[PDB]
Order: sequence, then C-alpha cells, then structure tokens
Amino acid sequence: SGMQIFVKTFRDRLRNLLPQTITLEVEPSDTIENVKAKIQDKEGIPPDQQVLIFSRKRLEDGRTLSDYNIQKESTLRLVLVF
Amino acid sequence: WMQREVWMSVFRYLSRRELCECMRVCKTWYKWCCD
Amino acid sequence: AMPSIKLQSSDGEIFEVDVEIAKQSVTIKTMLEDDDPVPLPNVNAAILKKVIQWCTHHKDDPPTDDIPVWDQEFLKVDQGTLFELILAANYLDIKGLLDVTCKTVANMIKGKTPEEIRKTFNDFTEEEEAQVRK
Repeated sequence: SGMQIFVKTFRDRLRNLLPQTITLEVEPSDTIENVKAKIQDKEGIPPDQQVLIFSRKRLEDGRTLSDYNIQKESTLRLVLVF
Repeated sequence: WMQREVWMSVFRYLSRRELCECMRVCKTWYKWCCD
Repeated sequence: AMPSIKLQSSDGEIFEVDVEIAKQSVTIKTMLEDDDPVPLPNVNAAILKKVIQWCTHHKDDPPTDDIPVWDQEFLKVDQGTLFELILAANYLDIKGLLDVTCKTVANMIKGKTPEEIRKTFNDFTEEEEAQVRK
C-alpha cells in the first residue's frame, strides 16, 4: 500500500537551492495536497508554497494521483511560489 | 511569507555600510541582517 | 514560419510566445525535457507581459554600477509591480531580470537614512531605536 515517486526541482535563486529531485513514498490515493505535505516533512516548505506539474498541467490540490494517472517512478517537477 | 527571501537578496548588493543602517529600519529587517 | 509555445498565466490567459525567448527562462526550457500551455505559477498575466518585454529585449545576451539604461527606464513602474517582477524572475529563473530588479530596489535603499528607507516602503519601542543602535 505504498509507491515511490520522485519530484525534480528547478533552480531557485532567491532561495539558494540547486535543482534536485526529492524522493517520496506515497500512495495513489494520496491527494496532491497530501504529497505536498509529504514534501513539507522532509524540508519544511508549506504546501501553499508548492506547485506540482506532471506533464504540462498544474496539479489541483483536491485530487489524488490516480486522477492525473501518476504511476510509480514518475517525476513531477515542483515549483515554489511565494 | 514573501518578504524574507526577496529583501535578503537586495541586501547582497548593498555594501557592508548600507546593511549597518538597514537594521535600524524595522525589527523584521533587524532579524534578517543578523542571519 | 515561427516557433511558438503556449504559456498559461496564473489568471488563465494563455500566451503564445516564441520558444527562443521562452528559452530565456531556464525553467520553461528545462520543463520541456524528457502541445499544451506550460504553467507559470504566481506569475500574473499582467506581469507575464512585463516579463516578456524585458526578455524580448534581452534576446541577445547569454547570461561597478551595471544597471542598464533601458532597463532602469523599464523599471520606472510602481513599487508593487517591481516586487512582483523579482519573484517571477526567480520562478522563471531569469538571472538578468533577477539581478536588475534586485539591484534597483537596493538602489532605492542605498544612499538614504533608515527612516528615509522606511518612508519609501512603509514598529519600534522608544528604546528599540536606541537598542538597535547598540
């Protein structure tokens, strides 16, 4: 009852963070808001300062990964917003 | 929020003398220059 | 006879801009690695246009007071929109716009007393001003 997802990042310059890819242990029933909070636990950035995009569509905060067909080993570029 | 990382970035361009006066502006700025 | 990508703004207004200038934002070109509008979070459709005018002018640049003349006149805009231009140049990873806009705010802070700095953009006790001087 648990999958593995990676979420590559982008080069942020106001926050001196190099582009990396965080690895997550989630479930397809987890909402995008949940997996945003699962990023909060390892780093500390609130979900209201995160943006997930799988292919070209912004991920809504009230739908599970099954809605966007997010399978295992899939990469979701995350973007921080102030 | 939104004011920390943007204001800390404009502090890098200001010389060491300008950051000295920047602490007397506000407390939120005073806590930022000392980090 | 010209390459074009769609860029959906935060408001929802889609922008058809050339890839050669969208490649100026390294987040957009890296987003295409590995036929839909690329999202621009926290970047309003109004600021997006202001972002395009700076980029489309700097299309021929690969990456001591170094403030450009046209850019400093391009940044003769209200303080509110200038802050909205710094955040975007971080989301889009625009090293030229991130520096020109940050150096201009620092130019607005430089050369002024702390009260003159606060009077431009705006909470102390009476001893807090003396205690901060220590």
